[PDB]
Amino acid sequence: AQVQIDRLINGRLTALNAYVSQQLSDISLVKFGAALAMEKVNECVKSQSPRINFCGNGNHILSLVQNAPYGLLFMHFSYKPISFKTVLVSPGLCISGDVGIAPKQGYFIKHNDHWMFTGSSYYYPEPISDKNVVFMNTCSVNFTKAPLVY
Amino acid sequence: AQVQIDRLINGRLTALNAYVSQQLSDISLVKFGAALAMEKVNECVKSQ
Amino acid sequence: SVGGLYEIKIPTNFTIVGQEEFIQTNSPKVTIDCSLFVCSNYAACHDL
Amino acid sequence: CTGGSEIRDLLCVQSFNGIKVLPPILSESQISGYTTAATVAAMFPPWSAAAGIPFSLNVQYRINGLGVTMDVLNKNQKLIATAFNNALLSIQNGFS
Ligand SMILES: *[C@@H]1O[C@H](CO)[C@@H](O)[C@H](O)[C@H]1NC(C)=O
Repeated sequence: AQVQIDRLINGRLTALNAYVSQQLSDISLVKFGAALAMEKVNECVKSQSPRINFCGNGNHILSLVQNAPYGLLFMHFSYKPISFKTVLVSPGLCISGDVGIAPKQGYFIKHNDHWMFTGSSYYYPEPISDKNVVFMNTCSVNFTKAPLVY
Repeated sequence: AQVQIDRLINGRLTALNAYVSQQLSDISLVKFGAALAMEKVNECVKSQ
Repeated sequence: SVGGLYEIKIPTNFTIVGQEEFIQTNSPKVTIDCSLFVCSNYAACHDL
Repeated sequence: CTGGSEIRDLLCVQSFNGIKVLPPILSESQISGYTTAATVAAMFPPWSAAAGIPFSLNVQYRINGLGVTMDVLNKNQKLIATAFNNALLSIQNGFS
């Protein structure tokens, strides 16, 4: 009976060791998932960290968090374009005294036969101003030559 | 023959359990390396 | 680039799309009474 | 392992003992295609992986953000481009 019980003890102890090892691995995974969830709470819900696809794929606007069984559920809200327009744009202009200007989060477009600015994620021509322009004392080559701007 | 085969089974099953534990550890390392690589793609390649 | 200008498709209308994501931060706290699992209440097993 | 070859390859020994490596669900050729698409996504319009601007402009604006005046950047554009492709070559030649 002692040798039979010893065989059972050895089998049961090996099974418990295997379960403990698998539990350690799973709990490491849970710890790192929870670290990721805390990062998402800090950087998607409570603030919007300047990281592109951290808080869900796409043009992330904002995120919210709700309680879930054994975890958190995050609601990632994104800016989804619906319809598009093909428009000729310029990534920079050489204006006035050879001063270079680049569009700030947008593009330079020709609307009504004169240079205007439009945002990159929504077609809406705007007057060119220092609010939407990065200034350069010397214009980059291949910038569209626009001596009549400003 | 049954007790000898039992000794072989036990040795092989223990070696298999050790290999599967090492494989779980290595695959955890691979998962977190791939998460780092995804982070690097998103925040170094597709943006800065 | 034709005349210094490139062809780009800029959105003219948009919506807001929701995307839920579940991140597991917890797991059931499994506790095992090792002596009761292995030996139940049998004194000869507890001695071994 | 069954092609009539003379080489007793260890992978044929492993596989006939039950230890076999299965191919990934996506071939490395498909991953290579994905990486190449992600690469040309930065060098041509609409520059979907280069912040929506030409690659050279992105490089110039990135160097400018480190504290480098734009004057030398748009003056030494060709030197910067040559330095970039020389760095890429040195990365390539580092594998030998
Ligand atoms: C944008 O799309 C929505 C739904 O497709 C529509 O109701 C709305 O009129 C559209 N607006 C414009 C300016 O196209």
